[PDB]
Amino acid sequence: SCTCSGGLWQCQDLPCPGTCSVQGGAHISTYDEKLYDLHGDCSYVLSKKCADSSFTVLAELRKCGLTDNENCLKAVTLSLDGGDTAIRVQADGGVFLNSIYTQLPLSAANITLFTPSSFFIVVQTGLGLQLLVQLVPLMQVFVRLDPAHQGQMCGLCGNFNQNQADDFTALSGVVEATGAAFANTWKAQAACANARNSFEDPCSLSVENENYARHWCSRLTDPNSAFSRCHSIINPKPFHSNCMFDTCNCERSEDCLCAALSSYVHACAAKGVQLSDWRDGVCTKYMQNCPKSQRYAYVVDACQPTCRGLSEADVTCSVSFVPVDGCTCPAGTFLNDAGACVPAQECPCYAHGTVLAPGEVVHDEGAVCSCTGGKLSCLG
Amino acid sequence: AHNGRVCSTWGDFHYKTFDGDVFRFPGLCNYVFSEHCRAAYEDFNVQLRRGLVGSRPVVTRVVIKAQGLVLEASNGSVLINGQREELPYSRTGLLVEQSGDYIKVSIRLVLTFLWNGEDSALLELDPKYANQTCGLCGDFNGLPAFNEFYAHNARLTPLQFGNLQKLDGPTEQCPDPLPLPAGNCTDEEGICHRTLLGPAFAECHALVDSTAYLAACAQDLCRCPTCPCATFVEYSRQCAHAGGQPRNWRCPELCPRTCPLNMQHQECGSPCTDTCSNPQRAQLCEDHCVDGCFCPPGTVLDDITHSGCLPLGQCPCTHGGRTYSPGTSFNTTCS
Amino acid sequence: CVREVCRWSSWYNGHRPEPGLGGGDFETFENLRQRGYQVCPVLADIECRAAQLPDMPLEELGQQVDCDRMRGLMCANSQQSPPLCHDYELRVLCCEYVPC
Ligand SMILES: *[C@@H]1O[C@H](CO)[C@@H](O)[C@H](O)[C@H]1NC(C)=O
Ligand SMILES: *[C@@H]1O[C@H](CO)[C@@H](O)[C@H](O)[C@H]1NC(C)=O
Ligand SMILES: *[C@@H]1O[C@H](CO)[C@@H](O)[C@H](O)[C@H]1NC(C)=O
Ligand SMILES: *[C@@H]1O[C@H](CO)[C@@H](O)[C@H](O)[C@H]1NC(C)=O
Ligand SMILES: [Ca+2]
Ligand SMILES: [Ca+2]
Ligand SMILES: [Ca+2]
Repeated sequence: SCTCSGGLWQCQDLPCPGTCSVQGGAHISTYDEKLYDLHGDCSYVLSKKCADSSFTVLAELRKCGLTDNENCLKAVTLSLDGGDTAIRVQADGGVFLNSIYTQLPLSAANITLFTPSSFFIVVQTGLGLQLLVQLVPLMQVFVRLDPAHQGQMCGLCGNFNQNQADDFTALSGVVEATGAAFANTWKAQAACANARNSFEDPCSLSVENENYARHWCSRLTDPNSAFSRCHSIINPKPFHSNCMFDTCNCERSEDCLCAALSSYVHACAAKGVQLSDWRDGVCTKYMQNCPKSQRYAYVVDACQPTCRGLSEADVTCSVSFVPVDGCTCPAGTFLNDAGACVPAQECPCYAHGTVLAPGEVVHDEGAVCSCTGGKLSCLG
Repeated sequence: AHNGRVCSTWGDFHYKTFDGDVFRFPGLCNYVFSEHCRAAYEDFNVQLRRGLVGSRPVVTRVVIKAQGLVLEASNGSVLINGQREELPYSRTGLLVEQSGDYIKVSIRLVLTFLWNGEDSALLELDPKYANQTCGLCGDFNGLPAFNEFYAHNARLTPLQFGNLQKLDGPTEQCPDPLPLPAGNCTDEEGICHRTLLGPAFAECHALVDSTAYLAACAQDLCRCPTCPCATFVEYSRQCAHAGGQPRNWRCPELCPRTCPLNMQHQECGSPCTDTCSNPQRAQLCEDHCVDGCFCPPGTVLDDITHSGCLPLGQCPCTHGGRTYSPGTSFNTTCS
Repeated sequence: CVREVCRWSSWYNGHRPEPGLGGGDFETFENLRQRGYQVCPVLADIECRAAQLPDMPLEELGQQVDCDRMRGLMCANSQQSPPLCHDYELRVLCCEYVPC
């Protein structure tokens, strides 16, 4: 916050949770905002409070094509309590709690897992870090840190100390030179192959890939585009480079293209701008592919409205996360335990875990109760 | 001559690499036919898309990218940097023509691309791109049998090799063609053995081995019996390119050719047709045999008014956009 | 009168995916026609699955397979890690119109 005084701007800082991210399966934006490319095939320690083993976010990046520089993120393995717990979010959406399938939501040991929409999974922990993982159109990861851990972390996302020249500090006490040379010090398994520096732009290969990627990714830097509202805040040049590189290199050009556009939108919305309606004539197959009875939404900024939640509250909705977009039930509707989207009148109040049907007067413990609009009331 | 700097695509998905390997890969989409891919900066990127005319395997589009110039040949038309052009189109270093029976794109010090427009397509590359290329045309290192089909130390097969060098469109997911079942037919009447081993290619046996060509001839014989001569023509091209002098194997039945009235179809005629615009062009030429239409020796071609081949003494002259018949004179104020 | 009569087909496993980078399974309607498998010109919906794992669905696999009613099924080795595919197959739905 900056006040206009003394002929200048008097600027103080509100505390800011740091934000790491891995987008396109290759690009990494650290806590110091040192964007760098990583074409590797191993499990890399994405972030770790390298004083202790309190938490350890791991990311498994896997080569996805003929070219050595064709990568996709494939998993996010939050190790915890020194490896005692491991929450592994795969790329299909499957969530493994201690290598066991666990549907969503789940709330235990202060850890809360839930899907704000069909595109994202939120792994909120009390240790300080929050993971927000994207599955649609492909796999991307975002990490938020309570600024208390400033200047303490290690790993790929850098030590979070407001210095871009120290981000490549390795465990040997020197700043590494380039991205891949730095990453190959943080591999999980000694048997992995070292990442290699990539100069050859895949954009130069196919002229049709060229024109496609150009004509679409140029929507970023267009001053009349929906994205212009964030131009005066976030410089879109790295995002445009990401979109170019992805779409040219991606076998599913639309998937990586829309992943890049979603990444730009989500970063800007993290900075506090609500970019909306940017999918004009583009990425609409992600409008349509929604699960039945759900619908798209551009500003999903809370939990998912559920019949159980409106009946008996929910731990889920007590987590603050950047407003992501995706598929959710529309307002005025709720999804029952069956998952289908019905209005409040069609979903039941739940007492002691008992399905108590809507608009139904019942007797319990010398009391008379009613289930009006999914809301439970008791008298006497 | 053009010993090992040639590759070609002919007939039923037959690919001949730089170092002499022949195989069959029945793809049906775009593939990186050749590309400068072992250098700091690419020089050429030639790709083909192979499709069907009813049943005949054909090339439906070629895209040659080179040094900032994009050339897309398809639908009997040529696109230069996105604009249609009328053949021939010539610029510093590049010249594209409807020469002979084909469309030829020559980029000086880079490449020579012949494309009959239906099936065949042949690349000549400079020697300087040795070992720095990769594609269906091979590695251009000179060793045929050891380095093409060994990816990550694993020896692989024509289907695998032709599928590795794949490239989809921006919004296209082309499948991979499945292996074709066993063969039949073979060379029963011996036509492939009668012709290929015949006198026409005697010294060609000393240069280019016909075993793969024999097999391809038999395989085409399994295909339509109006399309067996592609392998023969390709063998003639290869024999010419290695340096040898092929002989006229054609007969009024063996895929006969037709040429204009004064003009004859020859195998291995001089590529530089003497034309009384430059009636002694063929004097100190350096270019191997070329198949096509020609003129009988002694009478040069007439390119001034396109009257066929005329004797050296009866063909017109030209002055300032004016064409002068023989016997005509024009007097300037000084001469 | 005329009423639509429709039914599923059987399972079609016309290929065994090949190890390597270019390998995989390419089960296409054109290949089905060429190999002699009956291909209905018109259809409503089709179902793909892994032939060797007949229980766990496609999305539980997590591998990159594209399987559509207009084309068929395709799994490419290079797109997965490890760079391999499973042995898939698929079935189609054929509907005709029979007089009542
Ligand atoms: C949260 O963490 C503390 C410390 O590990 C633990 O004792 C507690 O059981 C966890 N859950 C809750 C609901 O506090
Ligand atoms: C080629 O272009 C012409 C028009 O220039 C068009 O009529 C024709 O259908 C195209 N295709 C073929 C195979 O000739
Ligand atoms: C050709 O390329 C191979 C591939 O690495 C290399 O080992 C060899 O030294 C090269 N030789 C020549 C003559 O270019
Ligand atoms: C110049 O040429 C014309 C055309 O043949 C001719 O008629 C004329 O007589 C010539 N002039 C002379 C011969 O001085
Ligand atoms: Ca730092
Ligand atoms: Ca070789
Ligand atoms: Ca199969």
